[PDB]
Amino acid sequence: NQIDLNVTCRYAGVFHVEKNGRYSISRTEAADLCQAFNSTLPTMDQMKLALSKGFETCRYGFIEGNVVIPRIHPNAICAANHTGVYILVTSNTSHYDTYCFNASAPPEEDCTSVTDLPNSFDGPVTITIVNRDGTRYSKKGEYRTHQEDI
Ligand SMILES: Cc1cccc(C(=O)NCC(=O)O)c1
Repeated sequence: NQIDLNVTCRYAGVFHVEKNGRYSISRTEAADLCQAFNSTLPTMDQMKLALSKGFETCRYGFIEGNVVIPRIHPNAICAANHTGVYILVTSNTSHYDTYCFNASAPPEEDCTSVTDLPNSFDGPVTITIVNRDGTRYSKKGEYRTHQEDI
C-alpha cells in the first residue's frame, strides 16, 4: 500500500506533483493532495508569476479551472512548442498530474528539497515524497477524502 509523489522546486510557491510516475490524479484527488502539502491548486495568476520566476515542466497538471503546462523554452514535444502557460483544450481523458501553491514558500526559485507532508491524516498508506535529487521523505497516512479516488 504505497504512493510515490515526485515533486519539483517551488517557484513563487508553485510546484508540480506527479503520482506513481504516470498521469493518475483526478481533479478531486488533486485538491486533496495539495491540501496535504498545506497548499491549494494555483490560480492562473499564481501560475503565471511562477512561470516568470523560472518554472517550466513538460507535463499536464491541474490548476484552478484548467489543466496546463508552464513553458519557458519552446520544445517540440512539450505543449506543441508553445511558450507561456499552455492550456489543454481538447482531451478525452480526466487524469493528469497536479500543480500546488504554498503561500509560505519563498518568493522566487526555491530548489531545496521537500522534507514533509505536513497535513496528511491518519491512514494505512506509505506515502513517499521523491525529490528530483533522489532524496526521500516517507510517512504512513492518507490524503484522499473521496472514496472514488481510492
Ligand atoms: C510541504 C511544502 C510544500 C511546498 C512548500 C513548502 C514550504 O516552503 N513551507 C514553508 C512553511 O511551512 O513555513 C512546504
